Amino acid sequence: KRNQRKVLIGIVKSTKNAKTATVQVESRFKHPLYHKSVVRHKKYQAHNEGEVLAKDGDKVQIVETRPLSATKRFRIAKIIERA
Amino acid sequence: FEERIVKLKRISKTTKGGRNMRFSVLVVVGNRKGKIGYGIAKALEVPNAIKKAIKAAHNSLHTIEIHKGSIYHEVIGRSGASRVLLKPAPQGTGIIAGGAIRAIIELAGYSDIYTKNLGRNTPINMIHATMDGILKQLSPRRVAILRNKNLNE
Amino acid sequence: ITTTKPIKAHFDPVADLLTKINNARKAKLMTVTTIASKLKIAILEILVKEGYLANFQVLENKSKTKRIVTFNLKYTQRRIPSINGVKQISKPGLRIYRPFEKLPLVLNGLGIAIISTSDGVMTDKVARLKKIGGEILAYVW
Amino acid sequence: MKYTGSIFKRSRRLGFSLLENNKEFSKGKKRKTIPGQHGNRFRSSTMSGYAQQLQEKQRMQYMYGITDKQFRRLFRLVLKQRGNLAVNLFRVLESRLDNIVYRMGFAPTRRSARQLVNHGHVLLNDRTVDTPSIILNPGDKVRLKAKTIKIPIVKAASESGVVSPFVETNNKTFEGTYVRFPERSELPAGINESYVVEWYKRL
Amino acid sequence: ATIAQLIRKPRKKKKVKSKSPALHYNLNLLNKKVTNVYSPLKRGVCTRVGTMTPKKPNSALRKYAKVRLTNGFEVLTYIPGEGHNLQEHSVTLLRGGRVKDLPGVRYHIVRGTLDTVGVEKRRQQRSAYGAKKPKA
Amino acid sequence: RMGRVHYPTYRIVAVDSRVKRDGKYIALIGHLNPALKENKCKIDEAVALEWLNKGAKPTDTVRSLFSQTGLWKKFVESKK
RNA sequence: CAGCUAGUUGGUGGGGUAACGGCCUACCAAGGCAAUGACGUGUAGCUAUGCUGAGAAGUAGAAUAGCCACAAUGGGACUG
RNA sequence: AUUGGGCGUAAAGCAAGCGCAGGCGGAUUGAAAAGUCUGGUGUUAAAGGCAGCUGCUUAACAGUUGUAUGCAUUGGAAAC
RNA sequence: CAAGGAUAGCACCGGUGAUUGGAGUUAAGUCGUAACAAGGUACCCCUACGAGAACGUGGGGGUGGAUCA
RNA sequence: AAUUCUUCA
Repeated sequence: KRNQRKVLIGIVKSTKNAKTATVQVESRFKHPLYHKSVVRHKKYQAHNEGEVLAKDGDKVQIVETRPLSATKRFRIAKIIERA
Repeated sequence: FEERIVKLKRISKTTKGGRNMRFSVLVVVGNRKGKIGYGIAKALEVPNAIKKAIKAAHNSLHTIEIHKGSIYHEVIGRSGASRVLLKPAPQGTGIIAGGAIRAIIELAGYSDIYTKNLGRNTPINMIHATMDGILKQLSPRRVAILRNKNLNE
Repeated sequence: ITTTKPIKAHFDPVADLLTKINNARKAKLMTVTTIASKLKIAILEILVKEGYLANFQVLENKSKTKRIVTFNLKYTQRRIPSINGVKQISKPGLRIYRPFEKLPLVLNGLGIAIISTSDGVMTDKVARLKKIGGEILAYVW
Repeated sequence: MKYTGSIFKRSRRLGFSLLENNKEFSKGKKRKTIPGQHGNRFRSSTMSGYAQQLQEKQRMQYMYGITDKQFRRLFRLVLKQRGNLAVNLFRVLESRLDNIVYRMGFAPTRRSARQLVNHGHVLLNDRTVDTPSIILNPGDKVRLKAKTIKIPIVKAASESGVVSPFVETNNKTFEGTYVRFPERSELPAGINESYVVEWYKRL
Repeated sequence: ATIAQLIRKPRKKKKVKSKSPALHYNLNLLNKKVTNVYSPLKRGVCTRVGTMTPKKPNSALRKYAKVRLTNGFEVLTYIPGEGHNLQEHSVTLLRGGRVKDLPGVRYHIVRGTLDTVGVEKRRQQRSAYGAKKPKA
Repeated sequence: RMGRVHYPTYRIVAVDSRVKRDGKYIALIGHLNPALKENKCKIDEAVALEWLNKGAKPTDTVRSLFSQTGLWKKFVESKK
């Protein structure tokens, strides 16, 4: 690909289904009502190519690619090892 | 001295038989050049009450200087649960305040200043809030003396 | 030298410093003691170096872990405080941040405002010279 | 309105004359009170900022013959740019065609000049105009369509009319120019600038 | 007020009701529903004409009308001015406002341009509560 | 074009022909307020040539404006 | 308004589209969304903006113009 | 009520307690850059809001010139 | 594939609905006088019973109570 | 045991 480097660091939760992993991403910003710093979590289901593996408990990176299925728009490139 | 008067009340104490109608007056006095004061009095007739108020206002004067014609910082008059906010104004735009406070700050000798009342609209406590707000301020020469600096830089 | 009295932090040295200095000014006291951090020594230095305080000593013990600090208040004879009030802006319950262009002046800019920049805690206008922003910790007048 | 039609009715109540003193000087009985059934002392009943502010507004906008929305437009115009509001306002209120023609000595009354300008008997920089609305900037010449030479009102005005300091003109050639801005002390000082300006908080 | 609660519990505005609920609704014939366009005034037909005494501080003998509008709502209204020209189901046009002598009445009557004509002999303030100016 | 009645002011703009008049456009070229034909049209003189070289066809009235200012001569010889 | 969800989430062969794709299909699967508010209901074309306000913003989405949807209502397809 | 309020007697402290989740949170040290600071690049249609200028007998207006604000991307430092 | 058509049964939201429950507001309307003082039986709160009502009484609690103390 | 005192300022 050529698109911008999507920085979507987050704790991948489960690869309960084959060649598919669900990762939650945490985003911090300023709430536009009281200027309080607030975070939200959002889920994303991504495809694992197979040459690189993502496991449970990791904090991995996600990039954009062509749509493979319904609500699966992304693929994984880098996997931070376990702890 | 200009000796302008502000809102007057109609009060009466109660005894056996009718009521003792004896209203009170409040007044502000100033030379429009730096010396100002205020007073409150009561009497049976208008001229006597006015004269007593003028006396009690004029004996109890206090001094305040003029910085370029306005105040250079913000003050919050806080007395008797009646706030009033004062914010600095440019070299000149025209006086903006409430009527009673308009008289108070015009008779002091200021050109223009940002004024807005908060809370109650009772003139006497409003004047007192203006007083303690304008008095408890401090000068750049004051901080120059107390801080280890000759001139404020 | 042998403070002899047990002390402890409040919840955060930032609020504790202002509360203790305000209480000392109100009660016309000389010094107080408070838990010391590198942020504490930095803030004390950058506030005293502008004539708003006096000598402050950081006090540690035989070990390298227990540190406190006590500061002398700025005063003039007849006991008129040089400090005319403090109000902390950044709170543990509410973070506040301000860019360079919107750093407010101290009631005309005549006073001193302490801004925690990305590289050094240091006052308002001399930070406006370097345009480096940060968070505002306290208004002192 | 463009013209009320009565001039004494307000100089009576407002207490000051339209001109120096010649209008309300004497015509059988000199009076300086309010007209109607109320010849009586009224000076200690409604004295306050609003009352005299309105009185000064009314005095000013009958001195200059302008209505209230016209002057609101003028105040909006002068509020746009920098400058002391009182000075600019007092300078622009004098910058009307009729009042300049009055000050030049070409008319014995401002209202006659206002009628004549709308009647198209005056040239604005070698061009005609029937709208007394433009503000006169320095460096502009005026002539009165010299066909007007036979008009009795204009020769009567030019006979011994009061020549204003801030304006220059020749009456034997009916040709004039507006050279300099007005000073505070060179104009009728009966208007309190601070009081009239402070009346306006709506804009 | 602790801000950690305000994020979890946003503040709410009061936004008190209007001075006139009846003058807002309109009614069509399309299996009618209820809609509001904040109508300044509405046409109606009277059904009741009578009189009623005011509350405690004063005393008089006013006149009221029970008018059904283009909507299903029926509402009381006040008749202003001298005289009376309501004759038991004549079309009328309402106007907003409020009265204090008659509780439960908040509507005046535009008097002058309908089957009801505003009385003469009224020349001061004759535009409001209409009355044709006599020629002189 | 947009302006006052009895006094039009047509801005010359290169835009696709499938959008309505005076609608959304891409780049601004110039303006014409009709009170003279000697010096009343002014263009950036660079973006117009860029548009004409990247594929465009001038509007019917725009040819005169291009001819008045003397731009056609460098145009055609640029093409061939 | 505490459950919603059954081509719903995922895999492989194939078809189809301007293309990715449950868009469809054969089989295998058992998932997916939800208190950081889905689902249900109520009202609403969105935006630049207009008014007010010092501002954070309250409010109307006039006219105008950008985008979306509709053409008696509900459907279907050809032409290009 | 973020800039901008209170809960002794004026409306308001749940009867009290145990506490999951959430939020807040002592000191040293390195790293990280998620926020936070910040150079550059791209973009935020036009008109209109605003500031100058030109013309319609002049304001109304029309035109022209410039004008903030948010967002992405990229490079730098690490007080909290 | 299928717009629609017919059938039957669930879910949601209204309009009206004999008769009735109470509610608010009204020039001087009828019964008693509960409370404000020790309101003449201290009041108030919770609860249960009872009376045409004002409310009375029983149990628990407070002074937001009076004087003698 | 021990009660009521018509609206209007």
